[PDB]
Amino acid sequence: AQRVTFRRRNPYNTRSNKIKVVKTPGGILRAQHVKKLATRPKCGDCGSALQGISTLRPRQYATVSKTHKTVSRAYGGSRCANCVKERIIRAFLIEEQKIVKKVVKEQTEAAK
Amino acid sequence: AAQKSFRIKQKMAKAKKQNRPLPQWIRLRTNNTIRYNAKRRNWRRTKMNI
Amino acid sequence: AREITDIKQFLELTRRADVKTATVKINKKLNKAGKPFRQTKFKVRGSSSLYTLVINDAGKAKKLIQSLPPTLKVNRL
Amino acid sequence: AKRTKKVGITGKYGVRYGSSLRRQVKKLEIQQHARYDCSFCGKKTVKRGAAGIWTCSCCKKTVAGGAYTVSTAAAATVRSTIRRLREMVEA
Amino acid sequence: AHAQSKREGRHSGYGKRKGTREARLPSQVVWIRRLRVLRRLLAKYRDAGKIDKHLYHVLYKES
Amino acid sequence: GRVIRNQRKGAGSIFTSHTRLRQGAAKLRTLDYAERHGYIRGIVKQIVHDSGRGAPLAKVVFRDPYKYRLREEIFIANEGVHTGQFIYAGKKASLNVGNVLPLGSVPEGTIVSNVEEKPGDRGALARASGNYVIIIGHNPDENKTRVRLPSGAKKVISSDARGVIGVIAGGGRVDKPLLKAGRAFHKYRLKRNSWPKTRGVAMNPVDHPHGGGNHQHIGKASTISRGAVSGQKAGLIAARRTGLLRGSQKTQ
RNA sequence: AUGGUGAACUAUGCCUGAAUAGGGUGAAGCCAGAGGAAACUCUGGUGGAGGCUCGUAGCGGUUCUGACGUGCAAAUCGAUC
RNA sequence: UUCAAAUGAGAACUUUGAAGACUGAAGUGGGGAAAGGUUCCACGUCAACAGCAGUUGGACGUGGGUUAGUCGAUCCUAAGAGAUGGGGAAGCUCCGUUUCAAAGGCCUGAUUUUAUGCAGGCCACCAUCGAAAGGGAAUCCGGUUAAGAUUCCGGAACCUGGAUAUGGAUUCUUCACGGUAACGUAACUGAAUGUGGAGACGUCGGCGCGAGCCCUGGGAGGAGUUAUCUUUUCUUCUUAACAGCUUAUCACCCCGGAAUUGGUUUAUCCGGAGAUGGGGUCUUAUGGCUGGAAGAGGCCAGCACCUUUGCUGGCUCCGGUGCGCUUGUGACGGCCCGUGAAAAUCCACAGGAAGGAAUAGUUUUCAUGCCAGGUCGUACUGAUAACCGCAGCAGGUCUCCAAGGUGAACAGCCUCUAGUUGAUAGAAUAAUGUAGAUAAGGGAAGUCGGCAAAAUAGAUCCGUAACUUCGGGAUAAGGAUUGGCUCUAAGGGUCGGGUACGAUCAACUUAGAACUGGUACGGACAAGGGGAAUCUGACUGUCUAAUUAAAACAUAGCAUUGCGAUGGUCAGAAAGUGAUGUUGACGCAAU
Ligand SMILES: [Zn+2]
Ligand SMILES: [Zn+2]
Repeated sequence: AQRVTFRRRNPYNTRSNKIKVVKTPGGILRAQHVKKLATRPKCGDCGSALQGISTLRPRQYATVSKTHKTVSRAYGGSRCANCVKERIIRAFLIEEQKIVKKVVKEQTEAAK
Repeated sequence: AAQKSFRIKQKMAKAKKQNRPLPQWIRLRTNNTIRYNAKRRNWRRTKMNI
Repeated sequence: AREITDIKQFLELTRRADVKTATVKINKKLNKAGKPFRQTKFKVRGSSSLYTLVINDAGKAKKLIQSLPPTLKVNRL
Repeated sequence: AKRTKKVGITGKYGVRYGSSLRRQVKKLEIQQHARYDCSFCGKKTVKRGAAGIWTCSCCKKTVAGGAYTVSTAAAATVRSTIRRLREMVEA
Repeated sequence: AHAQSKREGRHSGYGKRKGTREARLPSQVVWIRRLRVLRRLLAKYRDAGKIDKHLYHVLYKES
Repeated sequence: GRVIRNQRKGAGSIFTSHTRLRQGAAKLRTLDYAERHGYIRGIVKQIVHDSGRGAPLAKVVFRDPYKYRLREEIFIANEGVHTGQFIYAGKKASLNVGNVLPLGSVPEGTIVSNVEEKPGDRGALARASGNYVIIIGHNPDENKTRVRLPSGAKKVISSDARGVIGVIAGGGRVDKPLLKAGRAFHKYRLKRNSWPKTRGVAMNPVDHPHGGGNHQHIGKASTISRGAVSGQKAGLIAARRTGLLRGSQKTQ
């Protein structure tokens, strides 16, 4: 049973010193250093992992093209579709009730 | 150590070049009293404190 | 590093003005149970990537080898 | 089956700390770990974190509350009192 | 050879037993096996139509 | 003799507060034109734990009147407030829980919290779990307002001093037996190094005035003057009475 | 007494990291069944709590008032804990 | 530890070979952090040193040796340190780090007088230091040296920064299309300003998936054993970073409409705020196929080579299994008066500034192509001889990997890989010792005292008192059983139903019966003595490092005291100074 070393100079089992044991074409086991796993991007409103978007570390989003980082709505890689729906509904309905408040106030104040 | 500063390494090199015995011809000179190198600095006996 | 499936694309890759070298690797494999056929791999070394084309048929292989450009330095194995 | 006669949740402390203390703790820890009804969604999904904070599993609403129960008697009195004062001003 | 004998049923008595029943095989493991079994049988029957969803529900909770 | 524990607390090297995980200072919004002529609306986004504080905090978000941005503020949560709730702050705001009004604008009997000693300090009184002040009268001349604090003291404050309506959440906290030294440890390792406490009677005379003896005793009256000086103040300081409290206190 | 040097040991706090076999007991919650006029109770399971427990690594350092006691050691060795 | 040989003047100790042994994957193995500093490697060599020896050496002497765009420092900020402005102080200097400061820059035009001013608009914060374990752009394989390697060679990739052109896409519906939708596509303008996310985070428990390891079958090879038996025992049969296609729970969409309530987890949560169901979308940890890449590496055969050192051929295949071990990961659950870092940095969105159509202009977030990637570190040990302990000291000193069997087990015992075989030796077996043991009969009479030692000991079954805070006591006490062999029974998966059951595959656990043995069987190892009672401290915990671990300290609980900020307690030589206080009576301080 082949045993394995850290291939780097840090000897401590830290979060950034993670080690996968991997067989090689020379037939030996070797440590392979693992980068930290990536978190999914989240909606500003609901906090859920929003879909369509890629899970990368931050400076890789610069390497990657834009179809990986956005979907084709307003508020694409920022907000969930149901959150967007809520705020559209809310906008339209409140902007209607604003008109209604205006005319109600007019019809009340112009009574005298 | 092994992940050093250059300052530490610079001093270690001077100590490597200082750790040699006398040239022989210096014993042959006129009005010579230097028989041996007193300031030897082996790594077991005496640490140089950087 | 990148596999290519289309011979048209492969021929442009050969005539891409930065491809100087190439190599032709012959292999020995078998067709799903029974008999050993003869596989061919045309590999062209661009600047960034090695493009390789897998051809399972020696006829297409023979036509393609003659269809290579003349200036390209070919290493047959 | 019923496993303890009277200690209930405070059997995790076993024989330690005294019966009166374990009893006070029992009374409060039940409320602490209970599920309550959401004023907003009408479901029974309100659990606490982090004393004074009561989250609904569904509906994601978070209410400021008591430490081991959602509403204290004082705050109940306060909302009723403030309602009465507001109505005393405008009604 | 000793493995083949233990397979046949040898060297498994009270004298060759130094750990507990739970240590050797936890009752939680045994439970999980049992209930996964019953659970997937019920599911396959409900899918095949050999049993309706109401009996499925009753038997799920009994299991 | 030697310098004692209570003395060197003031140097405060290892007696500083532990402030890493604190979300911030709980402060009311700066008293400005809107909040002293009308009202400004804000949204409660988060209700969040604050380490070393049994009371929860509310992250309220307001708009800046003068620049297009969102200015975020950290309130102490009144009991009953919730995420997605609108918080109205100012002179002409309605009497609802979570709203920030002046104590002149509120009526008598009103229950408030995080109430300014004087206008602009952004909250001083009734800030811990379960606490509130009561308003028990106005003096509209000279714009003052008389209030009961949670200690029982009556105070007189400016009517322009703001206070948030309702009681601060986290109440009932001190009803529960903490019940074990480890829980007291974890309490205080997020506040400061005030725990565990050794007794003067248990230590030597260099280390404390109560120290020494072939028995564990104090030897002198533990009641010690207000005019005592540092190193001599290690009992019941300026104690006007001592003993078990009997009968009606808060005599008036 | 004047002026200075030290927290590489140790004391305490903070910040940032790491380490911690296998077993026993078997708390809340949940399921079924039985009983009861009701209130509610019983039984069997599940579940896996605890500044719980046996016991490794480890951390300490009880007793032998053992070894040693011009030592391996200016505080160690061994067993027992 | 032994034998022989070689070396040499000389061999208990050097080298090689042959044996015998050990450490026994919480290692005498392989790596590293601190620290050391050349101890690394070679050659030569023994005066001293290695508490005997010495031909040997971490010694002596002479030399060689450390190669980086991708590893790290470098950068960020943490706790915190610390300038400036200002203020204190006779002063050395102190406070304080956003402040009672006129504390600057990003772009635009202007343009071919404009150098960089000027017509403008934008912003408000305001040093710097601080982590070879936290955050962080990017590399892998094979080979190579006496000694270096993720650094060299070969091959195959990626990031950043900058230059740039071609193709592609796009437009006269000038800044794209498809999909009901979730969303998709190789592209598919977009400043100031703003919003958001990632960075970015507890611990335990069990379940699931994956990787490697373990175990195992068939076959192609090699080795061993072969008086007899053994289709046998050991061994090789591997595949990187990266790229493309494809693949998952959770989550979401559409249809549809639920009570005879259903779905569903090991764990009971979910559904008219819209279930089950039918059909889809997504994340791509992970896995599969291809490329890389078999021309590599590995195992063999044949041919040769006074040499360089080779040449030529083959094989490198197909599976299975699981409460397995290690590790990662996902979804969940439990716990808290504890709810478990920040910043650099990157992206997205909102917004609609500005600019722009075809006789060619925009895109340098698509593809390809061009150039460059600095400085310092890099050998070795890492510990009973490379560090600290005056020393080659049984002491101390942070971490990674981690095989088979027994067995609950990372225990103990044995073994494979790997590494050691070092610790002054020989001869004898007096007393006294140190360490280990055994003892008739008695049995605590011993001693201050059962100190020491013995006895018990695992597991299964039975059985279990007083007292009790009802939780415990409790492994209470106290008893039985346990081997080997041959059998029996029970406990499952995947496929099939012309709209009651069959075929096929594979685990261990449990119970029982015969039989058998000089009545032995947790056969070594491992492994509680128990009971009745008192004093005392509630408990867990802590301390006199090197004579005192306790009844002392602490603790939860209880009580008192002061204080509403012109404040209480405390600090400071002073201060435009400070801790409590990122505080506010359910708080802080003092007992
Ligand atoms: Zn959302
Ligand atoms: Zn709700």
